[PDB]
Amino acid sequence: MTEYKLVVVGACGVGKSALTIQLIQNHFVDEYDPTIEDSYRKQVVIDGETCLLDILDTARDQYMRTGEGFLCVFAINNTKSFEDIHQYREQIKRVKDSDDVPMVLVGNKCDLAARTVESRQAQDLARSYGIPYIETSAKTRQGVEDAFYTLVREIRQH
Ligand SMILES: *CCC(=O)N1CCN(c2nc(=O)n(-c3c(C)ccnc3C(C)C)c3nc(-c4c(O)cccc4F)c(F)cc23)[C@@H](C)C1
Ligand SMILES: Nc1nc2c(ncn2[C@@H]2O[C@H](COP(=O)(O)OP(=O)(O)O)[C@@H](O)[C@H]2O)c(=O)[nH]1
Ligand SMILES: [Mg+2]
Repeated sequence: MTEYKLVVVGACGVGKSALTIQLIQNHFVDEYDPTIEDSYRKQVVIDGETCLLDILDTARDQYMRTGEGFLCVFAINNTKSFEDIHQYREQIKRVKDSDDVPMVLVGNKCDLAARTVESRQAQDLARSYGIPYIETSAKTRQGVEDAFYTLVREIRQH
């Protein structure tokens, strides 16, 4: 049984914790301590293979060095968090000395109306990085499994 080391990064308040908690426990957390950084484990079957996911919810050096894939999370109603994504990717590139790192761009809070980041904008950013873009709602669970499992499938191409 395989293990995949995943790291969830992005600006404050985008839903890093809510996404991770939704994935693990199938529950939307209305407020989760913004200072709690911890790693969580989750047994999954992905394309017929039993895997143990090891997920760091950032809020650390060891996981950046050995982490195999990163979720770059912004919120679709938080333009600053989207603009911040560049800086998070630059930090990952430095720690990995590579711009060929498994990553998925995640636009969270898709259940909220009147988005300020268009899907097109995010698709264009992900295209420039050569990575997938996936929209999620930690509230409704839409796309949550897709985001984490796609990151696994990106790691497997590596
Ligand atoms: C609401 C609280 C919250 O969720 N936070 C998330 C973690 N975090 C954070 N802040 C931050 O300034 N950097 C960072 C550093 C330390 C240096 C340069 N740039 C940045 C940002 C602007 C990209 C964070 N950097 C990382 C990170 C490192 O250090 C290495 C590789 C990959 C990374 F994502 C990180 F995980 C969190 C950073 C604050 C906002 C609190
Ligand atoms: N409506 C909605 N709210 C969300 C979603 N994800 C997170 N939130 C809310 O956004 C706030 C910040 O979420 P949190 O997980 O703590 O963000 P973090 O700082 O990146 O860990 C919380 O009040 C969450 O309830 C979502 O998909 N939809
Ligand atoms: Mg958090």
